[PDB]
Amino acid sequence: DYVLYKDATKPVEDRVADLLGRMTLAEKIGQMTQIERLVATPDVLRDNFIGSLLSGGGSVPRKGATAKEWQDMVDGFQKACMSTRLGIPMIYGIDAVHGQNNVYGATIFPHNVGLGATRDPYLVKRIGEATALEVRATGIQYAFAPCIAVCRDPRWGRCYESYSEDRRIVQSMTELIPGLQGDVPKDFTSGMPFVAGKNKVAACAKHFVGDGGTVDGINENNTIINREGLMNIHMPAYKNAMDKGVSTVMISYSSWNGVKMHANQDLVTGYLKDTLKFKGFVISDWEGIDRITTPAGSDYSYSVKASILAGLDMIMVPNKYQQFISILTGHVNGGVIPMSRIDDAVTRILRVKFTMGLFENPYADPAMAEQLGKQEHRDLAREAARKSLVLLKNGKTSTDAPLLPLPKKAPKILVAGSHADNLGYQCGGWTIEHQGDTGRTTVGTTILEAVKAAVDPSTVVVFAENPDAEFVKSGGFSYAIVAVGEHPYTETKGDNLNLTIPEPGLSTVQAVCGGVRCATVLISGRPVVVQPLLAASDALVAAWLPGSEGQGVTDALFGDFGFTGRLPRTWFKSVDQLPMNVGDAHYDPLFRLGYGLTTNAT
Ligand SMILES: OC[C@H]1O[C@@H](S[C@H]2[C@H](O)[C@@H](O)[C@H](O)O[C@@H]2CO)[C@H](O)[C@@H](O)[C@@H]1O
Ligand SMILES: *[C@@H]1O[C@H](CO)[C@@H](O)[C@H](O)[C@H]1NC(C)=O
Ligand SMILES: *[C@@H]1O[C@H](CO)[C@@H](O)[C@H](O)[C@H]1NC(C)=O
Repeated sequence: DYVLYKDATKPVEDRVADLLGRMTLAEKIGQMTQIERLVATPDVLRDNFIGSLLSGGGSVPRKGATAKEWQDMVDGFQKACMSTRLGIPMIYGIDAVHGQNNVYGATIFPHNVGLGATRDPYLVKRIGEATALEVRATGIQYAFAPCIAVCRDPRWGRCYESYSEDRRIVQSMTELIPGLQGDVPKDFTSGMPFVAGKNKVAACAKHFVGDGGTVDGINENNTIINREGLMNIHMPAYKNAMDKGVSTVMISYSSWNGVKMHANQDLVTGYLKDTLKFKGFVISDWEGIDRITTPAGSDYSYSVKASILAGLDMIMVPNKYQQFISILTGHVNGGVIPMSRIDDAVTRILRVKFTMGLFENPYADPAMAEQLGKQEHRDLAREAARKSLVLLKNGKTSTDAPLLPLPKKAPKILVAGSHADNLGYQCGGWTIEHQGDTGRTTVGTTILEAVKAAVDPSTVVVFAENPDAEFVKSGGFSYAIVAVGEHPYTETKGDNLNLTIPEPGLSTVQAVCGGVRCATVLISGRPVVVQPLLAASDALVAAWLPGSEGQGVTDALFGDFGFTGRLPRTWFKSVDQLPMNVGDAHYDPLFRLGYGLTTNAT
């Protein structure tokens, strides 16, 4: 009664081949199918031999669910998968892209653009490590990260998900990979997948390739660039990812010179698989195959053909699984897609699952639940937040006393602005909901809360969200901290051609700073029109989207640590200059890439 694929002491490739040779076509196509938890049930999983589940943004068992609730849900689905004839465990994926960010009480780290500002790849490794633990806390084994897009135009709604417009910084930050997955062995062959075991997660280098190079930063659009520029800007960090054993790669919705990435055999099979020697699995984006056609979904039969022939291995359906499986079965049955292509896809998927230990530990560890939101991880997020901050101005004239660092002891201070006491705004997109949200959406510390935690007990702190000029002038304030910026956004909703922050933002800054010396904290996912904010402000800090730990902001305001962040993108003078990147011929920045003022700790 011995079955070699079930023997944990056997080599991964032997186990993969042993299982593959036993599988029916239905079982094989099943492995290639990923479905939303929203459409999953025990019978669906079992009857269609489903390979994977995901949560999209905001796809949660309920609002406020505990780590245990998540474990029980994942285990519930796994039990059904394990009960099939062959007992192949599913892999469960989620967007844990700045912590385990769909989950209430999870540590929320700074978004990627802020992390680029740190120039600290080891910090990003440690964030990978902590994120893996908080993902495993919820029973999930797979994170759709890192986004290694090189955003070349801040008008893109996902520019905050890119570490930098400079591929060299993005390359350096692929250290997230061995954080999430564990360090690869001494001997390791570049392109093989790796996950250390049950305390780590499979990672996903996304979105292949040129997602950050689209025309006018239009999300999912066309990236017009010759092969030399594709390979010089958008590709390099994928080779770093191969070298670190990234387990999966997700394909972009975007096109390269008119060709849909989800139909690009030359790049997916010819380049990623056959040239970079990637041996993990390739996954679609969410209805990415549907969007090959215009309109999307208008020829699903072609979507399946073109994508699977291009070399994709697993399809993030995520809803219409019966139609996907029916169509792909018909294609194989009619010889339109050869069995060799199906077998390659399934070999890859199994290779990842076996390598990562999923056949040995298919179920959640309840002892891991307490990892969620752990104070050690929050302390790391607080460090990352502080290191991400870029000091742009610290005095209106070169002769003024520097405003920062501010004194913790003062009779009375003002904290103001739409973003001073709003946890959701300081986290941005991909936090609790897909688009992010407003207000107190999870566990954390706002800027107001952090100021109150920081200051001397004799310092009276007044909050006013949008005070008028008289209020400020009459208040007897020593100084003000005023926080304003962008609202949360994700993907296409963030595409923005004007890059001006919503009012009241500027008007509040002008009222506050007109009455008392002020430090302006600008929360944004990218550079935004800033000359008016600068003109009003004594000091101005680009804080990006710093996450749940607002104390990282006050650690630098009040001088516990000096400012060290440096712009990881160009700051433009006007959006009519765009695209404008470091190294261009017409480079006329307000602040060049690398710019950042410093302070010393007090
Ligand atoms: O979340 C999986 C995958 O999503 C796409 S965008 C995705 C949202 O989570 C989904 O819930 C919503 O209804 O559709 C959108 C796309 O329209 C994303 O590109 C990728 O990074 C992410 O891993
Ligand atoms: C780019 O966006 C335009 C709308 O501006 C749309 O008509 C076109 O289909 C898009 N192109 C691609 C390749 O996605
Ligand atoms: C700028 O564009 C955004 C997002 O596309 C829009 O919501 C906002 O109203 C615009 N701002 C201005 C000044 O037109």
